Amino acid sequence: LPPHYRYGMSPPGSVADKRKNPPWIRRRPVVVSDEDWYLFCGDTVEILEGKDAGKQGKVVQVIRQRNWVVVGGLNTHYRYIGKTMDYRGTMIPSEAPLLHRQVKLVDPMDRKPTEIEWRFTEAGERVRVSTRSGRIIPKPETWIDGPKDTSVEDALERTYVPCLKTLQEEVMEAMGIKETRKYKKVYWY
Amino acid sequence: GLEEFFDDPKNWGQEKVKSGAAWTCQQLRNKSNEDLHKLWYVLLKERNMLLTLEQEAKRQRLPMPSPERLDKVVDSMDALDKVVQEREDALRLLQTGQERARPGAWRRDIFGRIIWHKFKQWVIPWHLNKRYNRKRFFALPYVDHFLRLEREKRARIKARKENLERKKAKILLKKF
Amino acid sequence: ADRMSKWTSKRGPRSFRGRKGRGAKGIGFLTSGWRFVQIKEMVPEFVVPDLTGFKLKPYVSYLAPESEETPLTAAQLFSEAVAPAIEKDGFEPTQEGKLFQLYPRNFLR
Amino acid sequence: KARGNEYQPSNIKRKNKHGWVRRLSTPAGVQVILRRMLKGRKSLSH
Amino acid sequence: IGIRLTLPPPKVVDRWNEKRAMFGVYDNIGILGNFEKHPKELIRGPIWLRGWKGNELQRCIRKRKMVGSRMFADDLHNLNKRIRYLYKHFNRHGKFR
Amino acid sequence: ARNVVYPLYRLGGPQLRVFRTNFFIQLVRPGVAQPEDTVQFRIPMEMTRVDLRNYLEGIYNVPVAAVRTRVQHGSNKRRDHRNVRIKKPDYKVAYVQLAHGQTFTFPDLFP
RNA sequence: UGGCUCCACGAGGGUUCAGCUG
RNA sequence: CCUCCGCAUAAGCCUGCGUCAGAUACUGACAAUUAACAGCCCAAUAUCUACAAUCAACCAACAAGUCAUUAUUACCCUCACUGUCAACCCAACACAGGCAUGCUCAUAAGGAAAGGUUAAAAAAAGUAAAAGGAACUCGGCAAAUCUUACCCC
RNA sequence: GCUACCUAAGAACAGCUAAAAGAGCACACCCGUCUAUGUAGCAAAAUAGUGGGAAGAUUUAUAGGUAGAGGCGACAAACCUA
RNA sequence: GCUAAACCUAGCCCCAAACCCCCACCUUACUACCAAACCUUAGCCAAACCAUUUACCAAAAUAAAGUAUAGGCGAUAGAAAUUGACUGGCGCAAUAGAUAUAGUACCGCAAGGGAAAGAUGAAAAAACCAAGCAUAAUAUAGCAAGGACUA
Ligand SMILES: [Mg+2]
Ligand SMILES: [Mg+2]
Ligand SMILES: [Mg+2]
Ligand SMILES: [Mg+2]
Ligand SMILES: [Mg+2]
Ligand SMILES: [Mg+2]
Ligand SMILES: [Mg+2]
Ligand SMILES: [Mg+2]
Ligand SMILES: [Mg+2]
Ligand SMILES: [Mg+2]
Ligand SMILES: [Mg+2]
Ligand SMILES: [Mg+2]
Ligand SMILES: [Mg+2]
Ligand SMILES: [Mg+2]
Ligand SMILES: [Mg+2]
Ligand SMILES: [Mg+2]
Ligand SMILES: [Mg+2]
Repeated sequence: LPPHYRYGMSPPGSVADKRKNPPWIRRRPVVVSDEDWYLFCGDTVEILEGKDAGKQGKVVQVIRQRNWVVVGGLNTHYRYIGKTMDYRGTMIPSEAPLLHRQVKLVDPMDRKPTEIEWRFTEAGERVRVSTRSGRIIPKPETWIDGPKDTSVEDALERTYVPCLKTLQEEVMEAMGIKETRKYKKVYWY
Repeated sequence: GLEEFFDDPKNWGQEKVKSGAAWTCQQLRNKSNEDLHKLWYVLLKERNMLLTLEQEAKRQRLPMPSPERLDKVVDSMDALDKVVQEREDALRLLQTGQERARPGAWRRDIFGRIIWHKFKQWVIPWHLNKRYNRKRFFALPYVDHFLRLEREKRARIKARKENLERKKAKILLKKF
Repeated sequence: ADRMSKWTSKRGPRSFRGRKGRGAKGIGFLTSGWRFVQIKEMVPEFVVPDLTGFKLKPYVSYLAPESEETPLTAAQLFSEAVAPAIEKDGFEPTQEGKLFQLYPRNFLR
Repeated sequence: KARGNEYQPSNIKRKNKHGWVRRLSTPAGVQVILRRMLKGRKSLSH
Repeated sequence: IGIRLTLPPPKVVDRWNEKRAMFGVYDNIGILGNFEKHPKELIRGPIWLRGWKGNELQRCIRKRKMVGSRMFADDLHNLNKRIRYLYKHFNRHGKFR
Repeated sequence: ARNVVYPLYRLGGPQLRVFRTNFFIQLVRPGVAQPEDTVQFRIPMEMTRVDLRNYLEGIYNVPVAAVRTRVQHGSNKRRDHRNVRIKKPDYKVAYVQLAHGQTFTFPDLFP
């Protein structure tokens, strides 16, 4: 990505981004970086105002570099998508982003919009807890290998006995290469 | 070995090949030295395979199957290089106490900049190398004035930058 | 008359084109016929181990555990290498007679 | 006669006349390089 | 066409700002703080014009002799060129010779 | 290896060994109908015929009978939106003629 | 300060004859 | 139907009519020039070299000339690196100009003067012209056919 | 890198006549006498015919040297990047 | 109704504070490896020419003081002793503010010269008017109008 480039929800390596910001434009920014940021990709939040004012949803992706979150299935508009020719074709929804400090988190037992502060419990170390009550908020979130992946024990053999040898010297003695001759001294200036 | 410049013939054109989890510096630290030699050559053969596949993908204009695993293999190579150079650095510090593995000096070229001059391993000593003695490691009193001007050019760029950051913050606080 | 393009071996008179060359290292020396003598010791030898019967292979599993970063500091290598000093209660004084000298490096990579 | 073409190129003349080695030989040429460096020039010599 | 076609965003002014609301305080610090300060010492500014007025030549002369040895080199060169020009101008031009 | 200071050889010193080669080559489809037992390679600029022959002999156990090389110029003719020139790089191409009539032929990947 | 002859040469400067031709 | 053209090296450029795809020799992608030709040389200490070339043979000069190693010491390890494309370079231009050397003496190579009409004037170039033959003109300038003599410098 | 002069190591000069001459006619090349075209041109000096030299005080490639009241000049206030 | 026109932040300016900065590369730079720096500025310019002279530049508040002093005693020049010394903006807003989107592209053999320009928005994973024309060529007579007129 370049500087003076606007973050769309499309990833930077895409045709939509390549045609939204081609490398020969110049544009003004939008003002939005206070790293202490509490929404994460995979949480359940509660939209307050706008379209569907007062509803609950799931956070799919976070535009954390532009103070945006987009919630799953909510805050949506519509677009003729695909359709490849001069007829009506297909209609698909798209989801517009939503603003922080306007959407709040949901406690799994209170089911109300809450504000959450990063206090430091004794469990370890800094986990989301509410300020009006407790009931600590968790963190949001099968492969078997092929022919070119090692087992875990093969990756964790721990065959390094430390010694004062260079890799060069150790591999010399390991493969049995003998070098009788001696390196003549050069001037390094 | 041209059959190992190419990957497995069953995998040719399957749009996705399941291979993941590049190596990590911690695992490579746990491995030995002869083991790291062998793993370097394993990764080298597989990396030549991946570069061959990428070039042929460009030639036929079809999408490359697994760019993520070529990224993983270059990561694995760079991690193994880092690990072996850490062992070399640590042993050099113990036996010689030298921070850099190649000698140098802090010289001052014709333009009066202070450079790190890395040494260069000749055969005759320095005082009779004709070419070396043509090179100059000192400046002169006209380089003086030019040094002042370059210093102030940098001072101006830095003053511009700090002023602009403060102005950005002020208009941001107007907005919020 | 491009100043801005790089200067290469494709870009001059016949003598310039013969003298410049890319960054390939020398392999011998030129004498007295314009005849070239290749020195076998100047030619680098690839030291390649035997990889048959081997288990380390170019990826790991995703089932491998996560472990935190610990760069190999000289103090750590020291303690791991001379716990036998504690047992009692190797070091090179100079490096002239050594093949793989540490500081003014003798070796490649 | 027709007087357009005073530039008869040769890279030996170009490098010998305006090169980095020649600039750095003279103390006035060292100042030429220093001036291009201060101006910010992407190419300081031939 | 030169005229702006859509009228601008509204400039909204905080007249009861902190700087606005306390403008002018500790002027009269001398006359009603028994004279141990001076409002010229209340002035925040450059060193060479702070409690002084002068005209453009005198401002350049005073800037050269008060802060001139810390100036950047071509800023001095422009200042010396400007004193030289303004000398020629104020001493040799205009009416009223 | 590339971008590494080579140790000088004076008269009777050790041979230059390399452990952990820095050279990554790739096997390319020929563009102009090279014979049987000619493999084509794209190679870093610092790698000689002797380096490529010993690379293929040791790492891959290919018997190499002849190596030829050339330097391909890449085009500096493309321009940006700034009218500043885009340089496609310069690379090195080698033509490896196999031994004992081993007769490589480039496979049809991407079927 | 020469002077009188003086041969060859000239996309130099004039003149004559002959032819030839818009 | 045309051409002091064409091919090659040198110097200079630096991928600049190869394939494919796209838009209106342009754009992008993919390819490509492979050393045997050419370049990048020479371990020295002392020392040796009066004799031209020109078919070099008589013979002819004056302006008096380029090609050259030996005694000894040390030296067997052998063939790397780089150039290699094109309709090209210098003239702001796809410029009737500039551009070294070898070879072909009209080409075996390379090219196309006419977008399509019409057939006015003026203009450019060409060819032909009765009778006359410089009467033109500053002057036989240009054309046409070839020539003589005298002066001035 | 044009141009003036010089230095170093190179090259070119058909044919006929003549028989080593700054020789004759005349190509290649070098120059630029006359005319005509051209003039924002093909060209910030060209084109077309006509012409002068063409074994030499010749032309010419490559590299180098002389630098501004200076260089260089077979003096034209000539040339020294239109 | 075409061509357009409109926009606001990219940055910049002046102050304050505080002293700042793996490889290859002097050979033909960006190329693995072989037998010496140190010397008064001049002149334009004022003197209405110019010839002695002619401000400052070569760290020095306010006043003494434009005084003593110098000087074709003229243009002008000119002391000293002594004397009290926390960031902001009635700055620019894209021909402006920096040359700067860049010392780039382009020009020059070289030193060197040296540009231009962008504006949909919360999300694009969504309207009118410069000149010039056009809609719509012209009808005796003339600085193109004015007095007028039913016109
Ligand atoms: Mg004559
Ligand atoms: Mg021209
Ligand atoms: Mg033909
Ligand atoms: Mg026509
Ligand atoms: Mg007639
Ligand atoms: Mg008459
Ligand atoms: Mg008459
Ligand atoms: Mg005539
Ligand atoms: Mg003659
Ligand atoms: Mg005449
Ligand atoms: Mg002359
Ligand atoms: Mg005269
Ligand atoms: Mg005269
Ligand atoms: Mg005067
Ligand atoms: Mg501007
Ligand atoms: Mg500008
Ligand atoms: Mg209008």
